[PDB]
Amino acid sequence: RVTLQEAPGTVPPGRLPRHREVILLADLVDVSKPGEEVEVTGIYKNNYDGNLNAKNGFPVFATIIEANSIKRSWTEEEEREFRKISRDRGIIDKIISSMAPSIYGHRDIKTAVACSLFGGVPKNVNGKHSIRGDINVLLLGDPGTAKSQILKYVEKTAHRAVFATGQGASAVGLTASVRKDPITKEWTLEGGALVLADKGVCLIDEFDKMNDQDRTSIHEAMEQQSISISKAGIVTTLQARCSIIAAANPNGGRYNSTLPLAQNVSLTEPILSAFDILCVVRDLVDEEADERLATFVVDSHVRSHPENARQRRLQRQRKKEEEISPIPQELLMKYIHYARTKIYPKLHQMDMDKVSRVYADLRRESISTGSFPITVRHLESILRIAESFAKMRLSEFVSSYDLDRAIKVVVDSFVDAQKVSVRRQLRRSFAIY
Amino acid sequence: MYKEKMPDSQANLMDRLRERERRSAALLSQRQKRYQQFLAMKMTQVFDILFSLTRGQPYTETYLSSLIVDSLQDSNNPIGTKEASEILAGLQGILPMDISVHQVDGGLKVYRWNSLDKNRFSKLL
Amino acid sequence: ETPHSISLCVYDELVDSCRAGDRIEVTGTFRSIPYKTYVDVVHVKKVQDLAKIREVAAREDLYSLLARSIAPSIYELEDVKKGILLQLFGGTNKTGDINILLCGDPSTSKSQILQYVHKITPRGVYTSGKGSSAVGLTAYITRDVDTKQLVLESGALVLSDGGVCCIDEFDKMSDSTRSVLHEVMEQQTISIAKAGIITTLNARSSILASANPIGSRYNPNLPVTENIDLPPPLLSRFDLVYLVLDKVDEKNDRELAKHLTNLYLELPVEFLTMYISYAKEHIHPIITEAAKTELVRAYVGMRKMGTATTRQLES
Amino acid sequence: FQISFFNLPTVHRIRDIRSEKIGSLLSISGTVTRTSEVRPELYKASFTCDMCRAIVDNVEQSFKYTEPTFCPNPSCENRAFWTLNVTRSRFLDWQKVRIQENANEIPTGSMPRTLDVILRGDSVERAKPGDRCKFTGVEIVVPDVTQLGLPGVKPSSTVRDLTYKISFLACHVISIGDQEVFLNSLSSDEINELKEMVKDEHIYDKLVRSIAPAVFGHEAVKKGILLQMLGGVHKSTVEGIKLRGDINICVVGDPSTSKSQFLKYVVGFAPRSVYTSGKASSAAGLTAAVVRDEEGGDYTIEAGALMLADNGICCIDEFDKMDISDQVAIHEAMEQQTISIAKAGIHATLNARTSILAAANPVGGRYNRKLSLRGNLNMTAPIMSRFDLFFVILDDCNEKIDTELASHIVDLHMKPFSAEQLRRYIKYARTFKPILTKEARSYLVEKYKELRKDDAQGFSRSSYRITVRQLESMIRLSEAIARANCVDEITPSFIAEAYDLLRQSTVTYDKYVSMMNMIVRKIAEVDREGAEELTAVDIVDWYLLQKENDLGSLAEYWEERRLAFKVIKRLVKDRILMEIHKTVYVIHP
Amino acid sequence: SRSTGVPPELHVLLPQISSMMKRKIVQDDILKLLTIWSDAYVVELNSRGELTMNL
Ligand SMILES: Nc1ncnc2c1ncn2[C@@H]1O[C@H](COP(=O)(O)OP(=O)(O)O)[C@@H](O)[C@H]1O
Ligand SMILES: Nc1ncnc2c1ncn2[C@@H]1O[C@H](COP(=O)(O)OP(=O)(O)O)[C@@H](O)[C@H]1O
Ligand SMILES: Nc1ncnc2c1ncn2[C@@H]1O[C@H](COP(=O)(O)OP(=O)(O)O)[C@@H](O)[C@H]1O
Ligand SMILES: [Zn+2]
Repeated sequence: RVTLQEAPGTVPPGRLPRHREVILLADLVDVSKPGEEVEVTGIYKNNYDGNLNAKNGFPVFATIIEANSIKRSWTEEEEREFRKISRDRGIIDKIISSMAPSIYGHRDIKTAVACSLFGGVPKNVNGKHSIRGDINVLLLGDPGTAKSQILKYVEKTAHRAVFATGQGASAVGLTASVRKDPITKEWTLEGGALVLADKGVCLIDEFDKMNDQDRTSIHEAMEQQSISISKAGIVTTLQARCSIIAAANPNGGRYNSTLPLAQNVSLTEPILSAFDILCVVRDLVDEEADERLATFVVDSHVRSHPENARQRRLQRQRKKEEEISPIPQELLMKYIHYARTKIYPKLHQMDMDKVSRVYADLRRESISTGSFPITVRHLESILRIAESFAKMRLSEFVSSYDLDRAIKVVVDSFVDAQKVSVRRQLRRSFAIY
Repeated sequence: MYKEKMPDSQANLMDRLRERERRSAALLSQRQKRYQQFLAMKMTQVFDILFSLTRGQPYTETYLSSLIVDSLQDSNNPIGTKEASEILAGLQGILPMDISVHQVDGGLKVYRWNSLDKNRFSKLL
Repeated sequence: ETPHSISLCVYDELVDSCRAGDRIEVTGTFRSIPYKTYVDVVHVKKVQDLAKIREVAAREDLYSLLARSIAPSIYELEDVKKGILLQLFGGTNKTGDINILLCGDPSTSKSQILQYVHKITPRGVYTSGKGSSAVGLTAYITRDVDTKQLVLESGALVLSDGGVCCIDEFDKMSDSTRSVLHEVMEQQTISIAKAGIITTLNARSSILASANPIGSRYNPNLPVTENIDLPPPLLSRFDLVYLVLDKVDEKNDRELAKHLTNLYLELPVEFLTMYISYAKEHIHPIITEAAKTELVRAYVGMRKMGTATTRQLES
Repeated sequence: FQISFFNLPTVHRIRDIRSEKIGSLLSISGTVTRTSEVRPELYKASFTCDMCRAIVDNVEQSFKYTEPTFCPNPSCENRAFWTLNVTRSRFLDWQKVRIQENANEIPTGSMPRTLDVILRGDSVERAKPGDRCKFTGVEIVVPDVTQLGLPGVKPSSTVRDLTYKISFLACHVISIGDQEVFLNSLSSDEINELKEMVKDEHIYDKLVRSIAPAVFGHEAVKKGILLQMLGGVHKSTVEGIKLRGDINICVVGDPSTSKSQFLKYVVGFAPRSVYTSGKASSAAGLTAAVVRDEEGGDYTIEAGALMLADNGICCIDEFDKMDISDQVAIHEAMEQQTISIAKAGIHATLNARTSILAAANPVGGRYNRKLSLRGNLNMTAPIMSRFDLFFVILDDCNEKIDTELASHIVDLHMKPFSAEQLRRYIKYARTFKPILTKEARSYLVEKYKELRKDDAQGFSRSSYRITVRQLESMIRLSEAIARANCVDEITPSFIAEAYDLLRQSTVTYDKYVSMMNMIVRKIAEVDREGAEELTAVDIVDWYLLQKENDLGSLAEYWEERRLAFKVIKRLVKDRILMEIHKTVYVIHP
Repeated sequence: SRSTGVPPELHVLLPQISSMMKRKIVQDDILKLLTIWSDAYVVELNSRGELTMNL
């Protein structure tokens, strides 16, 4: 017996996710596991007659689906469009400039959002451990700067997005819960938010405000990509392969520019290491940036102001999408999905020198200046984002151009998180990168 | 956004304020006249409140007034408690045949409306 | 009735007459069915010595006699007598409560007066600092497990609605317990917002409080506000704060000694309560035009010496 | 096949649910507190005989599990034995809703009642927790066993017990909270009352004074409250981004400056408002509660303070007393207007379109004027930025102020628009959605630069009070200010008004300065344009011309004319306008 | 599955057809079938602005 729940990204506001009970018969058992997205064909009927009738006045029943067959998709006419754009000039710049069209600047975040949407390539060596392909982003900044609005844009554009908040969530509400079942009389387990976002993205707004017990579960979720629980006599493990985008605030509500990131937030260092991209946004006043930002915002509000007719409205909306973004949004949604599903770009050993030499050069400067030691996980992060950049072009092999941009993003984040005295020294040492 | 530099009427502006003074009371009177008509016409949609689901004479004016304000509270044009009193009392004046008012403890009681041809009386004003 | 309580049955047009927290006078029939004693309520109420009063009304030593009569076991303290008497008279609620704090060295008549007040006022409550909690003065509102209605299990500030609540060790009140006084003292309401419950109560009452000085004894070297452990927002609400100081002058010590020593060898309270109960029932004074100006000038002069918040003007 | 009535002229409160009305049609109003998941309910069943193969159809149940009493065929003698059919029978949707009495229904300080409503058919899922729904239907009695054990003689039938409790069966569900739609629902006379309240020159000034008319002074807050209750325009971005349109306000001041009076005014005036205070509030009670639901083995969301305050104003007193652990829960509703819940399997997002009006006191209980605005307050940047208006008010020993203050506070003990007239205005004004004019964008970026300049710290570039949220606030406040009048085009003037209110954080002072800004710009205009020179008398005559309509009578003319020269002399007294020798006035350096 | 003879709109039919064809079918494809046999289907337009076809 299995329950089917609405699609995470399609629930209308103000309603809990509708769900139904489904009846599975022999030879159709173990077809799916919790967190899977499946399509099932069956018969829709009422079957709770009997003991419920005399149990109470005005008795009620429930609707179930008798699973006859369950299943877990593109056309060439659509690929005629995807292949064309894939080889266009500046494909990576069109993608990044189309992330959050009505948000000014913050291009180091927009490139981080873009890479997290496409993701990398997971690997599982037999008889050894696996490697995750999901890209982890941490957004730390002063009040303002639209860190939360970014997570609201990721929610709508991504395929399967699960949104959470640090204080509004609980340890049970993330990992798993327990339900009774009279049919078999053993305890049954129902998954939380992390289980839903399997092969998807998990958004944790205000990541700092949750307690360490709630935060400990998130850490082991990104590391193991699975949920381990021993409650009510149930010991089992579920798949939790999800990408995380987190927004937070510094201590005191303002970022201390003269102290490292590891001393601006209560988030402990082992949890910080689980992120691939660490964006540190400052809000420092300057008439150069303020006139540009304000004139963008004052146009954003005058744009989004409310006020074959359907086709006319879609055409007008398309016109406004073009006016602020290079790529229409619904096409990009399809474009990202095809890249995620079809493209699995592979490495060339010709680029081994380009990767290893930069790493050794970056390691040499770590002991030279700065307190943050460069770790192998940084190199693991470089390959992942390198694969994601290749996945943007729909090319099956990693090119040298993708690696250069992949090196730029990781090095820039590592440099920008250092204190001011160390920050200026490292910017000159990595002017080439 | 500005106004006239030097109007030709310079000393006559004293007559201008005198003319405003001459009809200051008339404007306030029309404010009074209009506001009662706001209650004088609203009572048409009020005798349907009592006629529909009210069933005895022991209903007092305090209980009725709280009912009237709650029925029109959700509408686009809500009405206050003290306004409902002039509404409920307005009904008896135009309907002296089916509702009578008598006092106990200083409060008012409403006699059982025998609602009949309710709509015809409002047109005689 | 008392903290006991018994169940009542109500029928017909007597519904919509009682809500939780109300005070009722009941005339009904006592029943018993198997043991279950209850009242078939038959009615519900929710709301010669006149010349003798006049003979005292027009006398000349009226104020001194009333002030002296309240505490025959306590010497002098004329100003303390008047204000606490004025606490029992109260203001005049209109379409009123007066609160007093006693600050003084821990040997001067503080406890005895408060004991008298709650034993001379109807349904007064005696409270202390550590003897109460945040839900001690505040009624514990909860929701019924079978009828799902909102019910209240009474409280110190709810029991004494319209009466006087005596609080000893008012300084040693916990900060959480002290915090909820602000709404009670100024708005006479207790709003509670918890899981599933959102409602506000009424706790209209008068507060009589006694506070020991900071440390051991009053120190004139520190300012007055540093000898009181109350923040200004709370300290502004009290209508009267009495600084009771213990001197060493025999010209008043010996007279006090005689008053104490004359009491352990071998108007009355009935007149006093009859007097008080009459005044609260029939007397509704109205401030005159001439008396208006005095209130204005007194506050302006008091403000001009610059803690003269407007809470003292209504006092 | 179902029938649904609606549009009953009278709405009966929860306290009007009495047994004398069982079986009649009535309409009630009550805030929804819980909702249960829908289930199919047996409407018309069918059975097949056991002794023989006869079949019985059209077996109406009527609120109880009714089996057929006889086999219709005389060839069979079966009785009280039947087999329930699951195919020829018909089922219908059914849902239970727990509703609660509104705040405005019951007297202040009294407890609100509760009642359970039943929904069938298409009416299901139309009730959302926190909605101020209105139901239409009939009153029924259902079997009940909780009445046992109560005192009093219990009726019996013969033996069987027949206790009952009252429930409401609703056949229709509506949720109640654009100018042409709104205008079509009102008669001519409602228009005329509403039209005349708009078509007046000083309408903005009058509505500021009408807020809490018994409270003296604080014109800064009386402007703030009016704007918060009007609210702004909610916008959604094409890329899928939602723009908040509600205004948040905070007030801090002396323990004797009336601020709890304002909160008591709003909760007694706002159509949907909730009062709470400091330590008495909790995280679960404010936003929403996760609680075991009836009729099943699952959970449900029970509406918190904010959810009841949707499309309204939530008032909090003693905000600085609120614990940090529960101040956090307000954050998401203040900016995103949404509540995120992930606990016990209730993963959902709820509308939280609420405007917060908080009140608090300085850290030491008194404004220590020796320190700056930073030392006086314990609030931090994350929460301070979210308030479009942030007032700190002071009281000091001014002699004339106290005489006026004492005069008013005593008249209360001795004894321009009525409160009803405001609710007939705000409902109409809230339908307007202003649009920024092109030059207003140019002027807005000018002022945002100016505010960002002032808020800039002396050494570090980081600001503390003015952020990007405040730039939206300027539009959001300007929307509400324009929304108070009959224009959908934001003028530069309304940007200045929001600029003043956000930056602020004998002759009357206001009249003096108002005269100054009028005359000073007049001289600078003619000087920069090189017009002919004018004398002091001509300046006085010019100013009186500008305020022709504010003069109630020609008697007031002489007083204002006499008042004007005092303003001029004050400017010359401190050399604000230099005399050149009849004299000509030129701006001083 | 419809209690009435009103045909469903094309914007529902085409997605259902496209999955069966293992290939996306668009509006212009229907006009090809109509050209070959005029009386193949009824082509009355719905008042909602959506094309319909029926037996
Ligand atoms: N860099 C930016 N560019 C344009 N608008 C911004 C920017 N930062 C913030 N905003 C405005 O501020 C709002 C976002 O505020 P918020 O989500 O509360 O930020 P955070 O949650 O990171 O403090 C949006 O409505 C947006 O219009
Ligand atoms: N002015 C006074 N009149 C009468 N008795 C007094 C006076 N001052 C002190 N006393 C006596 O001193 C004792 C002090 O006790 P009490 O006032 O009850 O508590 P505390 O010792 O805390 O002040 C009392 O028993 C009282 O008899
Ligand atoms: N401008 C005013 N007009 C009238 N009354 C005032 C004014 N300012 C203060 N008051 C009086 O002072 C009291 C202020 O109490 P308040 O400051 O609300 O206490 P808290 O600081 O605990 O909320 C009110 O009861 C009010 O009657
Ligand atoms: Zn038979």
